[PDB]
Amino acid sequence: QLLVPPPEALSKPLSVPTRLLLGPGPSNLAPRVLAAGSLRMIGHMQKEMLQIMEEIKQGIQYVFQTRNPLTLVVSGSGHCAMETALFNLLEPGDSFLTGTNGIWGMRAAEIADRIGARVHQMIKKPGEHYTLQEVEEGLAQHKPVLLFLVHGESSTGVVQPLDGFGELCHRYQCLLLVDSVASLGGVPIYMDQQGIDIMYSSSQKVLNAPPGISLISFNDKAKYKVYSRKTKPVSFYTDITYLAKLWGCEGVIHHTTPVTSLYCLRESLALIAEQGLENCWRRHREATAHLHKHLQEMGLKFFVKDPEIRLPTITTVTVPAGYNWRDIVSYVLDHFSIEISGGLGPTEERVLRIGLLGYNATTENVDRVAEALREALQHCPKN
Amino acid sequence: MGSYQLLVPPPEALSKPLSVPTRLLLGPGPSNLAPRVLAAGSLRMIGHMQKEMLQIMEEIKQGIQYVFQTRNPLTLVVSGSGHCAMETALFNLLEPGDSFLTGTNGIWGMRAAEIADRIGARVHQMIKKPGEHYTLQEVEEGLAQHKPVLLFLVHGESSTGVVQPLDGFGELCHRYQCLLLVDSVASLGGVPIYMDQQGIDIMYSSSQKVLNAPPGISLISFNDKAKYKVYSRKTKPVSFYTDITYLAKLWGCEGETRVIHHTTPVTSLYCLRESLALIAEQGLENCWRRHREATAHLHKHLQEMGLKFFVKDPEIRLPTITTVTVPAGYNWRDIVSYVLDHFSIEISGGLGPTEERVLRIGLLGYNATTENVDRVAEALREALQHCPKN
Ligand SMILES: [Cl-]
Ligand SMILES: [Cl-]
Ligand SMILES: [Mg+2]
Repeated sequence: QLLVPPPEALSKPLSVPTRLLLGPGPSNLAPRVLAAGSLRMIGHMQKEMLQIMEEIKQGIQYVFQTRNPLTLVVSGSGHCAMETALFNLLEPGDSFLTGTNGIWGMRAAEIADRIGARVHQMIKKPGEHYTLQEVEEGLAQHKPVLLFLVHGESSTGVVQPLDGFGELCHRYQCLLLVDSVASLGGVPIYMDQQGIDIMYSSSQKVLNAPPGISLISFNDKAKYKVYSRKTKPVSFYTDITYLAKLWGCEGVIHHTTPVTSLYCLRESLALIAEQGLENCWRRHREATAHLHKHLQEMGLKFFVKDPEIRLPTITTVTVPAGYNWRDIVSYVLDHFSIEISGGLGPTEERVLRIGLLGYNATTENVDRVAEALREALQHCPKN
Repeated sequence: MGSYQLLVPPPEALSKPLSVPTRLLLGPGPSNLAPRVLAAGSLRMIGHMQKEMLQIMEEIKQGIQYVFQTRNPLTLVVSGSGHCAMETALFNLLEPGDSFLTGTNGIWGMRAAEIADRIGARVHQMIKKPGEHYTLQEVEEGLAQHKPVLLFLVHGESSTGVVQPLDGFGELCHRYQCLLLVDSVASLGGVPIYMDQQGIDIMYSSSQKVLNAPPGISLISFNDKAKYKVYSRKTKPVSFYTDITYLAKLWGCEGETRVIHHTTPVTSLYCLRESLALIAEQGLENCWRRHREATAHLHKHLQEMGLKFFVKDPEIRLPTITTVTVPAGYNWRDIVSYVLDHFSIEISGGLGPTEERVLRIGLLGYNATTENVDRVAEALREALQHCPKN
């Protein structure tokens, strides 16, 4: 007799319902990504896997708008690639500065504290962005080696302007690391042209691939910082000197990269390349304008008061006065099979979040969620 | 749409349809997938906090508890493939200055030693030649000498083709106030393991060896003694995202939930759930039997064609990954290429200390069959006939 018996719960067939995911992530998968999902396995070091890896690197270079050879995939979902960036870039005692205008800057600060950096934060209210003047004041005061700036603040629905920030940092002998998890593919970014030194994103937002892999790129200035270190990064597996070899970034090793995740990412990148970035950005702007018109018509208010900093991909809507937000979210799910979310970090209990991400950024999906919200407002209990 | 012109053009290579050839994967991993797991790869997405996902997470925990044979409530999934979960184990278990003991008999012990050095541990290694295992006497002498807080022991040494006996090691460690961490990445599902009954305090494995489950997630479990070491830390572990004191709350491992962001690789979980369902349906005993039978059959073929085992003692030969000494006069790359080119079968060379010294043949779950053994045996006999020899 075995200690632990076969779980009865596993004897039932796996079933996943069909829903429209209009929250902050994960997004619905595009047909090409769906098709990729049941492809057979091949060996990690085989000719065809090496070709798929090179095509993925080219695709990431295209979406990021970078020529950086140190551009690759790391395991992990959401914003966890910040750990890969920080573990490599920061040594104990290094001065680090964050744009803490939501949960992401705060999280970067927490990680940097854990590895022994001297952590400094420019704290702003949720719903605000950073000006060049504010960042220059932070650089002057703290003299950081690295600035962390969030492009798409998915906890607050904020899009951060990127022009001029990289060169401002360079004037202070500081590198610029950008988080574009919630913005990449939906908002204009030109990594090399904007002087961004390190950037990461995820597969599950605009890219419409399954969660679990992240995209990261380091320029040679950033690689120079890593090679100047007194000590090896705390993580062997996310050490850029190991990852670079694995991904053939220096003219290759043994490793277990996630094969099926690579097939899906390859297809997601192919779809963006075929549409072209300009069309992808226009499509998100167009979907968001239509959503913002419906929200205004329903009398719902925006959490972000300045229209110019509203993130096209994820909109923060102030919870309507008198309602329980959980009833609105549950009503939309039960009656329309649409997933929307509440808040995150500083916006917990304060907002609804609606995401219009890649394949889902259509005026048709906007009409579906607008209808669902209208019905929720007339039927959910009010005070 | 923005303030600059696009200067990196779309890659033309991405416009070609994505296809992959049909091959039999008999290397050290990944293995070919069972039809249910393949099918689970194309399932639709759902939200991370939704009722259906929470239920899948619950069934996965139960499934891991079953394959590990543990009642530990702190049993969950972490991101990362291969043996990466050793980082999650070591970042949580070791503080700067902690004495750490490793069974360095292949690449995995060397890897644990490196990671432990990176985090400021006082690292002590019991170095043995590739192809050997640790005796209870050897481990006791290491424990006595170094007084480690943690011993790292590799169950399935996939770089050398060695299976480590586990009976008595946990109990021995506890007499020296030491925790036992076991790596079962290459052995789980194919070799008998009884986590609680063998006194294993921490164990990890991954989903792409015997489990046949993409995309490459890790399974990990900590008992109460291991939890106590983690909560007694004077400093936070280096990773927030793999901090077990936060991940335990997320996964509902203590009754007191706090939805700290962390992660959920959804398609990953679907495939893992199905793989765990297949193993539970078949039963662990039958799974272990299938591996022994397939390996026995492979070993009989190898003996008959004159190939020599890298592991001298037959009882220490890992059923799931067999190491074969490269035969004298041949270029091992020619053998591996011949098997691929003429039979569409993937086998491998060595790893770490067995690089250039061995061939590796894996029989991992779904692929651990008689027909597959017969196929690789024919491919190997023909490679020995037709590859150039000195
Ligand atoms: Cl979907
Ligand atoms: Cl397959
Ligand atoms: Mg409309």
